Amino acid sequence: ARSTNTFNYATYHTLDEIYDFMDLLVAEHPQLVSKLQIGRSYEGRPIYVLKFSTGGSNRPAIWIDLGIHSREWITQATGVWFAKKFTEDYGQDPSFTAILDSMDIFLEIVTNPDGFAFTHSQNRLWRKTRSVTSSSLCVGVDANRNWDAGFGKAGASSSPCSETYHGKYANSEVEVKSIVDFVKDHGNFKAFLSIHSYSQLLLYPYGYTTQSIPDKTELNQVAKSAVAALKSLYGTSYKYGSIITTIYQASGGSIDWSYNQGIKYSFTFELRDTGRYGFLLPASQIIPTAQETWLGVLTIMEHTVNN
Ligand SMILES: [Zn+2]
Repeated sequence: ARSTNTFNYATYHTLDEIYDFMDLLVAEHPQLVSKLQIGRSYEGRPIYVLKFSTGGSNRPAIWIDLGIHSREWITQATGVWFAKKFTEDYGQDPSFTAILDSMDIFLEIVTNPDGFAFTHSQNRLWRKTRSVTSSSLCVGVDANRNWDAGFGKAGASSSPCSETYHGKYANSEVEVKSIVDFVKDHGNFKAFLSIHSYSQLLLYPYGYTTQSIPDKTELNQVAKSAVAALKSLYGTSYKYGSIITTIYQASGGSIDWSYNQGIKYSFTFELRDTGRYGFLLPASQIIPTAQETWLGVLTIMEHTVNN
């Protein structure tokens, strides 16, 4: 509450708490972090990304987004813990220090703020945005099916009332377009990771097409290494592979889009658990989850700096 050191990372928080946390962090490490506003949600809430950088101009960057599906609380929670961790580990962990001395990291903790607020206010299991319209009383779009990557193809629904509704057109949701314009405008992203829950999977493209990506052998080996690291702390077992062979066909996904933009290291994580608690993972699992996920992400970042 008064400092990032007194914030309670072992519990779930509301939107205002997370937004205040951002300002506290910026206030404590002004030389390392900054808060940028890249848009406003459908209901007018600011959409914030924290930029972590030791300098330079347009250094190659890493994008990390959490919370695009609002009910996946473990992700925003992990997001806050990563933010703090970056500031703690810089100058202490040689590997992480190396990364930040040459690359910037952009972290979007609450990608879909309107749905997150709704999960606190009215329906804890809501996952879509809260955009509305005309030919329906149904609200919202599955923001992870609204990207311009196989948009509208099989693996998304065209019914507005569906939980997997893709939206009227690619990028119709301001929460997605805001990320699209910012990444396009920056043009120097090297890695793009989107964090979700649950299932314990580490996936790479594609989900909209059976076509294999050209960098399959490399991403697969990176995935295997990342999974090996993450398991190292608590024994948590992940499976990895391309989206479509691992799960099923899914269209309009963020990582299919990022990869098609030339961002080679595009991965999606589906965090704990495997169904015992599902979306309502206990607060007592937050820190362990965060800690082990960090080892998996740090592994991908290292490969990134080096390649
Ligand atoms: Zn999700």
